[PDB]
Amino acid sequence: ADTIVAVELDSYPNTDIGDPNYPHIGIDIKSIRSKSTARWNMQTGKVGTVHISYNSVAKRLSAVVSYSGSSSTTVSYDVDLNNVLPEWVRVGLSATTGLYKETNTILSWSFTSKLKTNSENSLHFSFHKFSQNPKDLILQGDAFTDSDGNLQLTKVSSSGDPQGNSVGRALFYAPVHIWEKSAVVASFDATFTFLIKSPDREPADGITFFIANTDTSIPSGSGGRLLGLFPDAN
Amino acid sequence: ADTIVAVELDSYPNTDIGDPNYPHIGIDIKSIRSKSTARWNMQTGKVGTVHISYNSVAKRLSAVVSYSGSSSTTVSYDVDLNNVLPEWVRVGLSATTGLYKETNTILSWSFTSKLKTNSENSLHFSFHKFSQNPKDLILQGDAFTDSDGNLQLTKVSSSGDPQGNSVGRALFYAPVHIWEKSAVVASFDATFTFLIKSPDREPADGITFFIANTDTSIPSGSGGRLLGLFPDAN
Ligand SMILES: OC[C@H]1O[C@H](Oc2c[nH]c3ccc(Br)c(Cl)c23)[C@@H](O)[C@@H](O)[C@@H]1O
Ligand SMILES: OC[C@H]1O[C@H](Oc2c[nH]c3ccc(Br)c(Cl)c23)[C@@H](O)[C@@H](O)[C@@H]1O
Ligand SMILES: [Ca+2]
Ligand SMILES: [Ca+2]
Ligand SMILES: [Mn+2]
Ligand SMILES: [Mn+2]
Repeated sequence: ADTIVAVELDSYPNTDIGDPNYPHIGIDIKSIRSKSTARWNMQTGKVGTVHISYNSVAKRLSAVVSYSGSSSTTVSYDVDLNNVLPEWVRVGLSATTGLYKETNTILSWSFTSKLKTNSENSLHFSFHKFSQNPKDLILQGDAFTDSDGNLQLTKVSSSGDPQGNSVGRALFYAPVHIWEKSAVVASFDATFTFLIKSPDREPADGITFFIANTDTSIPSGSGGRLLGLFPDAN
Repeated sequence: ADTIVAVELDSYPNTDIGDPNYPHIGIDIKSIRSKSTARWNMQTGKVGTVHISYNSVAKRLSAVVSYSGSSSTTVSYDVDLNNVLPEWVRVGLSATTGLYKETNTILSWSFTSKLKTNSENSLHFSFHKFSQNPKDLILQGDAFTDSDGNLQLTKVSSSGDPQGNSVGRALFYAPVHIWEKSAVVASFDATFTFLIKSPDREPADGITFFIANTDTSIPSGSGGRLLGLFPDAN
């Protein structure tokens, strides 16, 4: 199986796999059962921004979600990611719909990763517009770029309606080196902005930012509640 | 008095104010009595690098010191810096000597600060060479730039010998805005490289990176063990 570290913006409460009974943000370490959650005050039709950071001295993964002029939600978890992840990884975003649905529109995505050895290596990307044929992104499943230059992670109809039972992802083309033998310290920071809309009072299922093995693929069975990240709910 | 947050590279153990009995790195929050220390494997005559980071969601200040090919030392402390510090600050480096002494040579210094509001603001500087008349630095006390483009925080003789009972600092000219009312998240990262040499088996006293009120000045009495940061040892 893949090795997965994610931050979930989870809009649909699946109590049976341990979601709290409200939309929330989560830190996912090699499971869909979030190590740490916080109440997400979901605003449909409103553009949101998520920021994520981590470094290897502090060993705390953190995320904050907000909407313009509105309050913020934060989530943190103490974890040494270089004991969890392999040295080389790819970074990406995922989303799903299920029985219920929502547009999973990414308007922009940026990412910075640094590696210092005791003897600096660096990668940075930002997309504020996605191109119609994004050579620097590996698009998986249902994911596509639209005419407005937005990245849609899940299916929508020509008229704009989201569809159910969809899974999509986008990975940055280049692998990222997150730890080394002579390494002193590593860190990363990521930002995206997103637009989720639904014709459902209980929109579903959510969006993640994730880091994984370089050859990561959409696992069979990973639909709806599993956010296109895990083959099961263990 | 000033409001002070620092990371100390402390070479001289003053047990009476709570130093451990070995060189160490420390997180100083509004006292010289470090909230968190770690054993510093001091290497005199060897160039070292220190990296420091923090963000306001994670609320963990961290630092790591190393020398080329040699092992690392890390220190961390959970602290919400925006409850400790004022909104506007200046950043700087300090050093001292006392009865014992050491060169306190800074070879390079860099700093990045970010502020995001829910509606990004940014500052970055790096010096890999300091100029002979550094208009972008506020030099305090004994601090000067030499002909090699290094920043010497404390007195040295023309022949290169460090002198005792010296205090010096360098602040970045521009104030930094670290928190706001509508702010979502703030972070900073700082790096310097340093060269400490001594004709003493017990070199003294150390170097800090620090953040403080914008009108910060060398406090009277702040010499030797107080690292040019605090008027007393409380
Ligand atoms: O999109 C929302 C959810 O729809 C599905 O689970 C269901 C939620 N309500 C239901 C009601 C009936 C049945 Br049948 C099913 Cl599987 C479900 C599944 O696809 C879940 O993974 C997903 O989280
Ligand atoms: O530079 C080392 C130290 O020298 C001084 O403290 C002393 C260390 N050894 C001593 C021995 C004698 C006397 Br007198 C004094 Cl004050 C001291 C003081 O200046 C200290 O602040 C400083 O840490
Ligand atoms: Ca869910
Ligand atoms: Ca000391
Ligand atoms: Mn969840
Ligand atoms: Mn100390």
